[PDB]
Amino acid sequence: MELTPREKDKLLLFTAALVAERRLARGLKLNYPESVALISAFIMEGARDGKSVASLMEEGRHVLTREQVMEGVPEMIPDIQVEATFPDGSKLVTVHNPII
Amino acid sequence: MELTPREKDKLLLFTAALVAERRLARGLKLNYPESVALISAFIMEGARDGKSVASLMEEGRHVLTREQVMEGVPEMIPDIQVEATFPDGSKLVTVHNPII
Amino acid sequence: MIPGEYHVKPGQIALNTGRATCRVVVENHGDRPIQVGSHYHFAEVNPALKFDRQQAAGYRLNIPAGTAVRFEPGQKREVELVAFAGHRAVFGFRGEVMGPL
Amino acid sequence: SNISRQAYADMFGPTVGDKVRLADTELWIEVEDDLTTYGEEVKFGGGKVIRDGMGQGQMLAADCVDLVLTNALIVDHWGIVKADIGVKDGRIFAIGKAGNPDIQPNVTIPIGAATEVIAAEGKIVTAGGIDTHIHWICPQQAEEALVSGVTTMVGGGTGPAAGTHATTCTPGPWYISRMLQAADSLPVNIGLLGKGNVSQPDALREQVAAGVIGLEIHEDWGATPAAIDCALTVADEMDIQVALHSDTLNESGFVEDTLAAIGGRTIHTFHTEGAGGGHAPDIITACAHPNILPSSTNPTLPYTLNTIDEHLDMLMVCHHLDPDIAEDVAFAESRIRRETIAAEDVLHDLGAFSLTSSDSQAMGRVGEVILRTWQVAHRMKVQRGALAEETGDNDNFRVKRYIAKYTINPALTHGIAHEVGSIEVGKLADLVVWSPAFFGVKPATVIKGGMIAIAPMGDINASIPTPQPVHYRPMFGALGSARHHCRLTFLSQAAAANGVAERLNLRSAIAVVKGCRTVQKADMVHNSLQPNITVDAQTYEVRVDGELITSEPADVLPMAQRYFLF
Amino acid sequence: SNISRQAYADMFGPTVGDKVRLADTELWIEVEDDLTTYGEEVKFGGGKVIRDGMGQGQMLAADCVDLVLTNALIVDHWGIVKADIGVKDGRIFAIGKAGNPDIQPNVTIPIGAATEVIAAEGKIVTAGGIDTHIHWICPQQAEEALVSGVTTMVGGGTGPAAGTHATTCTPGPWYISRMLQAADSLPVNIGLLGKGNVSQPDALREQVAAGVIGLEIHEDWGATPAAIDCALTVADEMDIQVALHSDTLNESGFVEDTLAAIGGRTIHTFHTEGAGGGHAPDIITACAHPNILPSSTNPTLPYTLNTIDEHLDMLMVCHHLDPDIAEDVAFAESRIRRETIAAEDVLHDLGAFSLTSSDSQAMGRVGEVILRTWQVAHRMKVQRGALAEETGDNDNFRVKRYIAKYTINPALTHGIAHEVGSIEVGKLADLVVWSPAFFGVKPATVIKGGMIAIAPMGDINASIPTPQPVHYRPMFGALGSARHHCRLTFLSQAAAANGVAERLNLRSAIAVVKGCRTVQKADMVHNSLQPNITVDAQTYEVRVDGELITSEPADVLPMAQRYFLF
Amino acid sequence: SNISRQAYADMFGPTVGDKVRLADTELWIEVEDDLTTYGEEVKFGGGKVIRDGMGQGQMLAADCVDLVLTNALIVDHWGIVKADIGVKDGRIFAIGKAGNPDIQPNVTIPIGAATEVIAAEGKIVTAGGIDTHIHWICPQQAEEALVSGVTTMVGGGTGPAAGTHATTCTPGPWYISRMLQAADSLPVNIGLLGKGNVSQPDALREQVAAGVIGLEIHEDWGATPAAIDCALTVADEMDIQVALHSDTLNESGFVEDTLAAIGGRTIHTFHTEGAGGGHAPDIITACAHPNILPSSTNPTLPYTLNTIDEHLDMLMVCHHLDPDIAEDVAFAESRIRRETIAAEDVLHDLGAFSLTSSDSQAMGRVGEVILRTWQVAHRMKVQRGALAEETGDNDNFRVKRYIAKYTINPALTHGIAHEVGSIEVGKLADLVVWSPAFFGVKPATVIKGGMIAIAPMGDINASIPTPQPVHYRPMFGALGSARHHCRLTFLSQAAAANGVAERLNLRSAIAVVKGCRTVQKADMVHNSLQPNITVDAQTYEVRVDGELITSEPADVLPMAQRYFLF
Repeated sequence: MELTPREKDKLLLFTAALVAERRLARGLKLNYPESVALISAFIMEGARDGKSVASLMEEGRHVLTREQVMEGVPEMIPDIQVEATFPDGSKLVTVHNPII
Repeated sequence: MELTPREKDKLLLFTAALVAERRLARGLKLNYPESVALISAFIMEGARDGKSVASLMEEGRHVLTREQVMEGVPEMIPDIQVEATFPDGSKLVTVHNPII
Repeated sequence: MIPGEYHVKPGQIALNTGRATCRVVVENHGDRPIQVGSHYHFAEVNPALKFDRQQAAGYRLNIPAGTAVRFEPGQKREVELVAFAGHRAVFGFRGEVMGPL
Repeated sequence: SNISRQAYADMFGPTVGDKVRLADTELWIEVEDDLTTYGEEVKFGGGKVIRDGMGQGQMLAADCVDLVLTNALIVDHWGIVKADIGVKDGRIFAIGKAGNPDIQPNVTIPIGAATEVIAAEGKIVTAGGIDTHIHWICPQQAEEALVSGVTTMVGGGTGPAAGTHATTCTPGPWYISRMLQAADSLPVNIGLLGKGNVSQPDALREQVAAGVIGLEIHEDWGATPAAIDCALTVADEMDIQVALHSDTLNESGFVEDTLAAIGGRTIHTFHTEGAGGGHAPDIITACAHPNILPSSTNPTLPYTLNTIDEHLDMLMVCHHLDPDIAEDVAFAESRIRRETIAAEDVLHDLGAFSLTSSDSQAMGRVGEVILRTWQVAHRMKVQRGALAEETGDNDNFRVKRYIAKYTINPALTHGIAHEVGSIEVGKLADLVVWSPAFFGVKPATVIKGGMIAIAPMGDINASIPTPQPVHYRPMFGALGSARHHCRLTFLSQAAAANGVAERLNLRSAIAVVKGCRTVQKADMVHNSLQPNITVDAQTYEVRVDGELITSEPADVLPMAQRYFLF
Repeated sequence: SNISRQAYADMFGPTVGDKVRLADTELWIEVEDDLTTYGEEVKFGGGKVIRDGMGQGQMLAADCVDLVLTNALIVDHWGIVKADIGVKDGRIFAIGKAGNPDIQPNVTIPIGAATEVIAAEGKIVTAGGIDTHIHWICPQQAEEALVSGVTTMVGGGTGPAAGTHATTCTPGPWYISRMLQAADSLPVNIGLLGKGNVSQPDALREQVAAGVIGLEIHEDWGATPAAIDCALTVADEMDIQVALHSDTLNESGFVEDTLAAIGGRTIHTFHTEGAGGGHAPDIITACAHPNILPSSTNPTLPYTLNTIDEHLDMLMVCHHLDPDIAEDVAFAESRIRRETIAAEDVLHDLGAFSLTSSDSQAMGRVGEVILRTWQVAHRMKVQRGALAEETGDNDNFRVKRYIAKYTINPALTHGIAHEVGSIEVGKLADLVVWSPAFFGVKPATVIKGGMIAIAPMGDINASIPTPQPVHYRPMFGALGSARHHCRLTFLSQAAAANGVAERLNLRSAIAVVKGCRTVQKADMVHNSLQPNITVDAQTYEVRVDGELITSEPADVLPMAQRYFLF
Repeated sequence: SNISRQAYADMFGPTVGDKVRLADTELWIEVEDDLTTYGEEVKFGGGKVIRDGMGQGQMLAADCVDLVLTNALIVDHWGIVKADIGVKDGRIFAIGKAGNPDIQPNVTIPIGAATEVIAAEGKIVTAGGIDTHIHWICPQQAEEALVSGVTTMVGGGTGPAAGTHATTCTPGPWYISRMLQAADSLPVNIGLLGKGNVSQPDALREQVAAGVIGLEIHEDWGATPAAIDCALTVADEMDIQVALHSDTLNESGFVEDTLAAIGGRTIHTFHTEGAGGGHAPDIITACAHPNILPSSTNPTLPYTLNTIDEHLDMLMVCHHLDPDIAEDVAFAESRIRRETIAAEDVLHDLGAFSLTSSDSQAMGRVGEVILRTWQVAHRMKVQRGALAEETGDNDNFRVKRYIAKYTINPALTHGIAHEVGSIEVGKLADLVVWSPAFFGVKPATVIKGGMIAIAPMGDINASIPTPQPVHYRPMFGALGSARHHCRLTFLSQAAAANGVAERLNLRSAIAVVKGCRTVQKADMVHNSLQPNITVDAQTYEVRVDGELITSEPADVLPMAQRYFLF
């Protein structure tokens, strides 16, 4: 595989997201780290799929709603950023006010 | 649990495989690291099940086909090797030309 | 498209050109197999291999570097040798020369 | 006897005339020369050539090399040849034919009992990369960079502080001393840059005397003509380099005023295209001057479909700008221009831009300098075809032109070329072994000072080092005292004389910079073009000799999704 | 010109009169003062104030600070004010107005070319915490503690051995020497405690001469009146501190006998509430004496619904007790009393208990000292309202009272207040930057000795340091020699005189303890109450002046599930 | 008073006559002796024995031990007894009865204020393992090995280079110096082997003078009679050991010729069975000679159902052989013989093979030396029953015979037995604490030089060290300077005299090897059998005195799937 440090670091993000994904499934209101991990993981898979940065900057705001997260959480996340390998190399996706 | 370094290292392989497994499910053509992780994880579970080294050296060549992976990927993997605890201790499984 | 693929031009490579060679018939009189390397001083191989050791003095196998010739018990075969170069000083092996020649 | 070419390549790697594809790109190299004597190649393994009295001699340690890289395919600015590489005393001893002079002909690299062996047959060997635009935002960058193939890092910073987030300045004597001490812990060669934004010379001299090998003039600290002139005056007297990030705001003047302040004195212009900073919108015109050594930062290399979309927000965070403050966002579309981004790629292919760097974590990606340089080369071959300098049916010249951008040129620019930058005898043995299929993406072996510092490693408890999971892990060359002995801390001639190394009790080997003032555009290997370039103030179009310079955005690139897990 | 208050706060942070909520608690602070001159605030970034000739001067390094924390909201025992913080030589230089005296008014903290910048606008800055009850069960505790905001750790141990599992004693000269050497590798200030349980003075003197800054009397090693008197005699002559864990079993006598043995001599009583150890069931009555400096361990802070259920088994494992041995379990309900646990919270709010600590991995959580202290403050405001000392409509006084518990007071108690404990000029620059929304939970920046030692860091290969995944990673201040230069190893005056540092070849900066014998309850900042407290032998009820002291168990707490992944 | 045996075992561990099962194997040990005085056992914890004036004395540090392991069940080549272990100055002080001479009878190990305590009641304590066949392919091997219970590692290499992949040779002065420096960073005792494949003595002498404690003759570098004789001549004059990997190819002669070249001189034969290398197919006959010290590598231990299937490809990768080259694969079935693999297990049970090793990452598993040795013992008891030397209804003798294989014997073979290898007074305190249920699989505590270097550790932030997740983490004994003080770098007498340690500026404690030439088969503890063994050239059958030696392949083994997550 020859995993570089950055690839191993993203495995931490992926795994953190597996935790959030399962809790949301049980019908829990996600907390701060769970929300960030869940939305971040979403974007990475979007890039793997070949979606453009522009599309993800939009879609990332429709992963979780204000009623699916704990109080105060939406305001604790003015934005979310994550990079991934798109078909045209690594790119940065910035999602402003992801939770509404 | 008393996890040793080797057990914790294999958790990285397992997790890398969870990523590939999900992408394959979406119908994506797997890349180099995804392919290696997926086939490797398969073999480890085979050992946990009690399958013999000889059986796995064969079965490991039928996990992914040339049409399920990106171009060039089959040639980037002349073989795959991974060790696991079989009922008779740790053993090495070498799968030659796993993707055909 | 194959990542890192070679595009080797067709043809052949002539090895150890311009050097003295000689053919020798060798027979394994031992009960166990014997494998000889490309750069090993032939005149000092396993004593179980019977051949004209005198002729093979200062020679090695005329085969591509890194390869070998195997002799199963009782096997007999003719091999081609090529003379050592450089200082033509043999050191080591069975310690029969340990010097120039 | 005789052996077919194919079988020969499978055993010892390609030879004269054979071509090799670089990773999954369209770039092909052709072996220009082979220094071996057919039939006399050295190989290691059970029953192979390198054995006592055969391929190994009887000489003492002083008469043989410490390490030999057998059957290597060297790719350097000077040639693409096949040869054995000899390493002695942590430095490159020779490039030739290895073996035992006792029985083999033409041996120039003697192998004895004191010789270790690295099998490079079928691999490409290159010099370690040199990134001259590092922001020391975190120590983890060194490993990331080392894994990618970069063995020397030049820049500055004190950690995750605002100043370092935006600039590469290691502010003052105290922080400089602190970072020099911290450098002994990193497995890469290091040289620091101080804050050159001051109009009082003594404030700069102290920093140089403290240990920095250069000064950065950054607009965030005020890139005024007064500061620029001050930094260049001190640089001229202390033989250190100046790196510039000009006045994007045109607050003190336009590009022509900055150029006027420079006054034909040597200077390295950072991210000359402008996206990363510089007079809007024509800082790119700097590459036309003889005293300017221009480089690019990697996020704009090469021009792709998502380049623009990504930059808008990246800029803000880096330079501490406020998206609500009109004036802070107004200079976004002024700094991010599709026009210059597209042109930059071509200017690189033409040799107008001589260096590539990262600009680590401040509008740049530390582990992608080599990767992106090759992606540019690929996209340029695809769009423009063979270079006017190409000979034969290969991309050999284009490969030499581009490899020089992150190797020898960065070294010449910062006065360290006497120590690193290329595979030449006498230089430190910072080498990288690549498998052709992973060239520029994931290294097989990274050698620092003659010791492997990092490499992919499988199951530690396995019966062999190949079983999964295989990922990059630190090796002996990156351990304590062995590390100190295999890395270099570059100091300014003044710092070296002042005894800074002894006072701070530095443990690593020391190297001194020199020749920073004398280098000029014409010295940049394969990248000395001084084009008559202009930029339209309104349309931002870039023109050379009146002709329009531009390129198309890539939708898919090589060395991307086929290699990375994320 | 003019700017609205809201826009002003968004740019430079809150000013006089503005209130800020602490994390997700009910505690609100109000800016008491602002040291700036409106319109003259320094800000860093592209086109901002801190630039040559503007907010940055022409002075030499000796005439300006090395680091400046701009627009910080300081929260310390002495005040809650807005100011710039200047750091020079690894120590706090000044708290005032930063800038360039050449063009700005009232500059007390000069910024020059040698000055690094940390943007603190909108952040809360505090002194690093000090935990005086560490069991060195594992080296990993230092990082965990540093990440939470604690920069100094006092305790003892040799690793995961039975003795250290239960006590904080570093037994004898050999282990003391070994741990002092091992301390150079840790990114926190450290001071060791030796085993004070002996009735032969010379056995204690050796340990103090070996390097310990205190001695712990623990019942597991026999907390007899003879041992107590012995330790206090040596402490009195060597100016070191004594930490007590009294005789829970009442084997040698009751609490009044232990107090009698102490004989009005200065002593720090560990986990004074008793759950963690001490005369059953009235060790809590110790807080009424002038010579007693009482602290709490964190598992009982604050009283919640699950507190009791959890303790029963935690106690056993820590002290190597046997659940099958009747006598070993009999003293469970004797050591775990709902009555004292509830009272402890109130006694803290009243200033009867002066310190909070962890008791790391031995009935305590190393990364939760700060977090739990604030949870107590929250629960007390909720249940008891404003303190009699409050002024205005804020919790400013309660905030100063509680922050002192894990900062200045622990420092006064162990004779290290001259070096750390608060944001005061001359003290080591151990600071923690907090975002108001994560105050007391997850720090934005942790500074040690003037260098960032740890902070949250995103994708190392990203174009900026903000992309996910963001988690805590070691910085330059925690690297090799830079670390040594930014941390302190506290020695006893005797050890310092004996040349212990030179003999063990310690690499870090050395500090000496002093004033351990002269401190008394009245010296504890904002926590000097000596209540007339009694405990009912039968019912365990705690009473002060006859009135019943108690509180209700919390079902949900702030700084909990909203911030943690697990 | 009186206490039942069962209750007694539950409190202080088993006593004389009680038996204990080793992990999940069929091996049972029986306590042969108990050095305690019933009713006077020392125990630590709240209200226990080790307290001032009781089980703890008033003596000064010089008159008591630094560490005491209470109620330990010692399993060593000399006995299986119950006792307290005293550790002083990093070395084993005594094996006896610990306590306070003031009030207790028969105290030989005094406990005072300077004494730390490790509770070993119910645990098995053994000496740290010694692996004499390490390939330094990566630094991560040290941790893996330490976690398994091996505290000393002998071998060579420079990292992931071809030479080290196949051999354990640290080629020449430069690499030797580099590895000696890098060794200070590893938490295990280390000694290096140089490349002994040369026919010029001075080339070997330089290496020995450089610091190696042995020389390896490997067929990959040419194991010719000339080289063998040369290495043995130098070994004889410099008192260092020679490790052999003979000529599998029979290129220079057969096994009898190699034996002839050895000329009755002391030599350690690596993987004597042959699978890992050696004259095909009879290298195993070497174990019949008095001057031969034979060892096994672990992949062939013990003979199981998957042993053969796995070896075919493992061999290729290790020795850089080509599966397409007929001659390279031809010697596969010649090196991998079911016949010798099955016999090796029996020869171990008989004491014909005296050592077990790994052959780390080159046809061996670094973390499985101890684990596999016990699996062999289990399989041999199952197949052959009690040994002729057994007494009583236990496997005590078989346990002593097998533990000696990876402890005292490897130490005698390499001239380091004066420092490590067994639990004897005066030797370095390298001990491993095991819970009977995890014996040989996962250690409870690993002690190096008197300090815990690694142990399982739970949640760092937990209230106790037991909560999940529990996994192995580095402790204080593995930290910076404490590490240096607790580990040994073994040098050759020549290197020590030359001042190599001072020149390379080695920080760890130095030990010198001696007695490598004088050891012979008869000195191997419990493994001195010199059998009249023969191997059939055609059928490969192994015979001793004409009788056929063989065993059956195991389908399931203990210490496997019940303990490992993967």
